[PDB]
Amino acid sequence: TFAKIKFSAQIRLETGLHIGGSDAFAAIGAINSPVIKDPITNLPIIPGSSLKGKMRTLLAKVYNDILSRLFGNSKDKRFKMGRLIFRDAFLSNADELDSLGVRSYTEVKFENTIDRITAEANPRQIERAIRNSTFDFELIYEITDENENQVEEDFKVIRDGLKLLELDYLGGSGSRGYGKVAFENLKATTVFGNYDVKTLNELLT
Amino acid sequence: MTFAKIKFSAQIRLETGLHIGGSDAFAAIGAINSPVIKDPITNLPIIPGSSLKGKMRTLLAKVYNEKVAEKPSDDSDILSRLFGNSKDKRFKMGRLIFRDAFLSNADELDSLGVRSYTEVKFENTIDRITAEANPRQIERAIRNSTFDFELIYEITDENENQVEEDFKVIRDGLKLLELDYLGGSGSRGYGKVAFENLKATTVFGNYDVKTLNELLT
Amino acid sequence: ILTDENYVDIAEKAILKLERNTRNRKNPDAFFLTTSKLRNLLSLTSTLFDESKVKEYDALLDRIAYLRVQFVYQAGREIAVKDLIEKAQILEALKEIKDRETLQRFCRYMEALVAYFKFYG
Amino acid sequence: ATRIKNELAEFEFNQVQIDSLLNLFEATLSFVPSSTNTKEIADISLADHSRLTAAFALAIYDYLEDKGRHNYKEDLFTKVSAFYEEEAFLLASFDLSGIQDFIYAAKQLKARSLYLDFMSEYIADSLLDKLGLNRANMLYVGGGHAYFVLANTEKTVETLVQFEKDFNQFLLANFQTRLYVAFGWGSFAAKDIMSSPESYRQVYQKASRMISKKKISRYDYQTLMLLNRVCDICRGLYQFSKEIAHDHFIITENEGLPIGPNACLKGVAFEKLSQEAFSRVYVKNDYKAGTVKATHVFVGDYQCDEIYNYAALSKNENGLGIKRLAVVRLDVDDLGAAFMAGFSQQGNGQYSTLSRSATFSRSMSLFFKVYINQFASDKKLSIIYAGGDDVFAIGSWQDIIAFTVELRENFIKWTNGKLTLSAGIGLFADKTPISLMAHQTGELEEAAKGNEKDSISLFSSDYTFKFDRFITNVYDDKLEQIRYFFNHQDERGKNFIYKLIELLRNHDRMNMARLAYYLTRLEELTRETDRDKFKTFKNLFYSWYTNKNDKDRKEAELALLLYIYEIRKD
Amino acid sequence: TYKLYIMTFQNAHFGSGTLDSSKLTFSADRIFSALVLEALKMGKLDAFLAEANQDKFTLTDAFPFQFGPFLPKPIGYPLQFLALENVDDYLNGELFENEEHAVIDTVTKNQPHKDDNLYQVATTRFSNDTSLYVIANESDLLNELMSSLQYSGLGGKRSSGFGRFELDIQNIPLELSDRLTKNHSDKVMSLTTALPVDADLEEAMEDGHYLLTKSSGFAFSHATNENYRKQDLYKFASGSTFSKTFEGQIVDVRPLDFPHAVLNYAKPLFFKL
Repeated sequence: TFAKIKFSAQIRLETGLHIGGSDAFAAIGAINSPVIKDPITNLPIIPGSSLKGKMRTLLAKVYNDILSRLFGNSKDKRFKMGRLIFRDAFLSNADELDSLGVRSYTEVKFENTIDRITAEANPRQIERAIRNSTFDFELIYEITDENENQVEEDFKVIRDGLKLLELDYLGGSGSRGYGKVAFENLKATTVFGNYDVKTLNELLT
Repeated sequence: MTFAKIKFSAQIRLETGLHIGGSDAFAAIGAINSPVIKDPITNLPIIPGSSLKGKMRTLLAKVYNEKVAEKPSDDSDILSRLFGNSKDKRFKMGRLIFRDAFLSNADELDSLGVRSYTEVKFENTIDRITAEANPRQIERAIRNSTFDFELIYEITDENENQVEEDFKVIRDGLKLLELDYLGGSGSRGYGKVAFENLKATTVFGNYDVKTLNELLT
Repeated sequence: ILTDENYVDIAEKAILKLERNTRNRKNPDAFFLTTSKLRNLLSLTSTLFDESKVKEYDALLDRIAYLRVQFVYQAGREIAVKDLIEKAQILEALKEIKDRETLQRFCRYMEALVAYFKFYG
Repeated sequence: ATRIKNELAEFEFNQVQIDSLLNLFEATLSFVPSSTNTKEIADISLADHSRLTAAFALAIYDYLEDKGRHNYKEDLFTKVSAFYEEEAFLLASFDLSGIQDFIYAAKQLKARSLYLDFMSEYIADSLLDKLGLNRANMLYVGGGHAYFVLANTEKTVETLVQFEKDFNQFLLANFQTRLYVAFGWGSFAAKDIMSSPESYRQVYQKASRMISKKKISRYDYQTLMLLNRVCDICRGLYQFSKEIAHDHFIITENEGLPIGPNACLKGVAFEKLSQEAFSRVYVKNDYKAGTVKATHVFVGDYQCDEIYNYAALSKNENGLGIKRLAVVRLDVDDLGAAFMAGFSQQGNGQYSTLSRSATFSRSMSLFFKVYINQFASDKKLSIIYAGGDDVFAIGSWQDIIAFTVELRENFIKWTNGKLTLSAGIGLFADKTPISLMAHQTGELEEAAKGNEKDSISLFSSDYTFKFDRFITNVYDDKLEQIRYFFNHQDERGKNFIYKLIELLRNHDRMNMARLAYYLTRLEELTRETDRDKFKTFKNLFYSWYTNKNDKDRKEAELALLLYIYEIRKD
Repeated sequence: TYKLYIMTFQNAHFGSGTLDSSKLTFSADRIFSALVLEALKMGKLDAFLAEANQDKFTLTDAFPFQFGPFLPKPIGYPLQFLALENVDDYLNGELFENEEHAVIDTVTKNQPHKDDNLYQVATTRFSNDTSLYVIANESDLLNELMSSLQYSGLGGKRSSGFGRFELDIQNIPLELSDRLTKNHSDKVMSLTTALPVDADLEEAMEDGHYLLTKSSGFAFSHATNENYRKQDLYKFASGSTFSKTFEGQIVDVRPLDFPHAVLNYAKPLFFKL
């Protein structure tokens, strides 16, 4: 009864996002915070750790177990590495952003820090992705012997955690913009084994 | 079921169209000296939530502090829970989410017959001695432009009085943006934001915004 | 014609190709062309360089057609501008403007003209 | 000669005082020449001719006394030269493998590197103690490598194999394959060195072939069978990091920090006389050489301030400068090629003596491990380790760049070119790791190695200048002409500099015209008293902007970066 | 023996000792532990152990596969990987490049509430053509478990993206499959991290040119409630060349007083030269 029922969606940034980087040498007028990127393609990525942690911290606000068996726990011997594999999300519409005229897949937002009196400003350049970027998102959930009583309950947590991630920001300098995201085309499909996907695609969308 | 999330939604109308500045890059020769911040896919003006959040925080810092704060870290706990505070451990991650503002009436301005969405304001400065003029060209958004403002508020189980306490603070901070300016070069025009159609609704459920939508007149 | 690798060099050579004041040597090698005449023409090439980045080339072309009108008129009256549109050929760079990148290349060509007119002062 | 008469004349001539006479000779006779006749050598010192003569003399005595025949000594040496053509004199060697990855909370890293340095000393000292020898049966030391001259008796090779086995099972007992000593040796006849140019490198080839074979074939049989079925020594390295500030280092039976089988290593002051077996005196070697049993070590010094304050310094007296740690990693370019092939150029019948290789290794260890403490005299930094193979020096950034420039110029005055060094100078804020930091400036020094391997990469993966152009065309030419402009005028400030940095960083063909318009447009705006000085700066900046060669453009960009770094307020 | 098992990764993590350092390839330890855990996740652990304890079962380490198979450098005869065409060309004396198969880059991550968790993870991002190909005895059980692995990842920090691959089971080139033995007697190379049984340790240690790797770490378990470190063994790396073939073992490296067996595939597979 072992099945892998992979979720596949499209992350459309409804506001451009800035998922961090690694602190390197920045010059005087250069970018003070570049986005995390692919080293071989130089395109903006969304790491799977930055959806796992974000969705997990959103679902920890709702559900107090139910949370440990989807995101793992190094204690609690039955839930160690539980039931979800995230994946890095790459730009799906790289050509649709070349069609409607866009020079670079990242924008650079200039920004400052007016420091209460003296009232001297302090600028900043942070790099964002742009707000029609769409990322190829995958999420592998797994069916096993222990799953089969609690499979339906684990979709009212994944779908709820995507609905929460809609109305929260995603990955970075949000609470002042920066993270608005829409999930397009929620569909589930078995990529290994045998499981009916028609019953939860009705519950999706 | 004590976790909700409501959405203050409104329309930013402009009067004295605003110059939220963009790149300080080298202007061409005769082109715009200071441009506005632009959406890269439609090349229309935006209002970022950083600019709204920071301006509203410095305005509310003058009303709710009881003592002058040298940093945002030294703000009172009635602002540090809303706008966040890096140093106080309770007040990290809270509580308001200022989404960016995008044009809501591009087609209505098209029906009003305007050519662009940014006017260009030709200015100069006169030297006090010698009376020489030095010109300026400033992009700013046009006057009756309108921006969709949404202001996600989080409701956790801890508050139980702070929700209706903070709604008053948010409504007062939206009232102070209408009397002060936004972004801009505000002592010289460039500000005067109006907020119309103030209404909140729980986009993540199980809270009653009836009393607050009554409270937003 | 303007390639993307020569138009600033064409603009420099054309500003050096402007014939100068052989009359009185109170600061000689000044131009018959004055800054305001050339700068009125950049004043309308540099407000299409702004709008081209925002609008579309099929939404600007009444202005782009009027550029030829204004360059022909300003090089009518006061022949020191007729000198510039001959030396720095504008009316032939204006007929070949069919692309928005070609439009912006012409606008930055006009800016290179004014940059070297100010530099060689 | 009066120094020699003074320290010498009251002497016991026992084997206890056999140590300090070598230190006395390398202190005094090291810069007087040898036989000094106009013949080809003219180079090796008296303190090295005498050292190498004592090496060969003890090797002869061991070969003759363990062959047994010594009646006469004269019977084979003075009367016939057939003694030259047989294989005495095994040149032993070893290699402390895994030294670099063992090294990688930053004074502790200096203590760890110095711990490995004393292990590389104590291996040599104890290997000569198990033999009938002492030091000056020695050559190259430092880093991991060392070279020796021994007897070529059977006794020597079985005690070499025994000592190798014993010290490697020591390293298994404490370090567990992270460190491994591999003794390799080659027996060379006496007429191989007399001259001949190719058989000498064949001797080193035999040696390094045996070293490489034992490096590939690490272990004995049951030493892997037995092997496959809060801290003990880290507490030791913590206590040694406390004791790092001393000068005398003592070999005890059980004190702490094991550096050999039945050995422990302690750092003591002159409150001492507790059961010594050696005294590793520090870099002084003459004024510290007052106690007996004193082996000098050349390592270390100049930790000025603690590392959590180097960026909270720089803080000049005028009160303006950017709060930045910096770190240098500089290494000699082409050094492993140098040790065995530097003397190969002048003459197909190459000079390439054993003694010239000894003096070259002594010169490099004398430069990079002693004199660097004087090039770091009052420069707010701390030199964490330095061997020539790599020099790693964290510090505060103005004096870091000044230290690198002084080190390169003093090095090339030391060597008259023909051997150069390349450096990467990172730049980091405070409260950062020293693993990320060391790795990033390692990437910078590797991008500097890739250039022409004579090159410095300040701060970034670009900006990799040649070192000579960085010294004589960035500091001494461009940045002085920038500093002389912006400190003698009031009207232009930071904003002009930022807008020039942007035009240097973009550089289209159009930005030449745009920079021309900008500078001519700011001619007229000056007070007509500073219009001449601004015009001179205009001409210099436009001339090294429109220079096609792309040297004076990125050099000017870096000069403006450094200048706008060194004038930033809080 | 039988077919290759091409594995296209795109951002995997193969940690060598620390989380901060990925090593571009995974030994047979890791692929065998992956197959054992994917057989335990299904209902078929004991069938896979019955196949693995059988002699014909082979696994080798992963080597790059840009267009053709690569092989580890044979230690000591004249890099780290050689093209399958360039092995005999290398062994007679030539020079090659160590081609850039991947970018090993680190990414800084944090846990935001904790304010002491600021870590780095080193990722081997492969280069749009490189795959890894274990060589194995083909079976329906093995292809079932391996096509299960391709949706379960491989390596470290998976469930955070790192290590999810996809299969191509291709036949061996006929100039490779000539040279894969287990019983040849002259001048052979191990292309998997093996460890001889004690009768062959003498003959391997004498005439063998080799490298030691320390296979240690924590034992993953669904039945312990805390994590115990394995028994820290040492084994002959890939590319290690020997006098002749040896017979290796599946080492039990279980913790002390531990419920199930923590295995370690160190049976060899050889390449003639």
